[PDB]
Amino acid sequence: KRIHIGPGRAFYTT
Repeated sequence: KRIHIGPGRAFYTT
């Protein structure tokens, strides 16, 4: 899995 949340960067991927 890989979850990433930056300045409005919805990079949520399970």
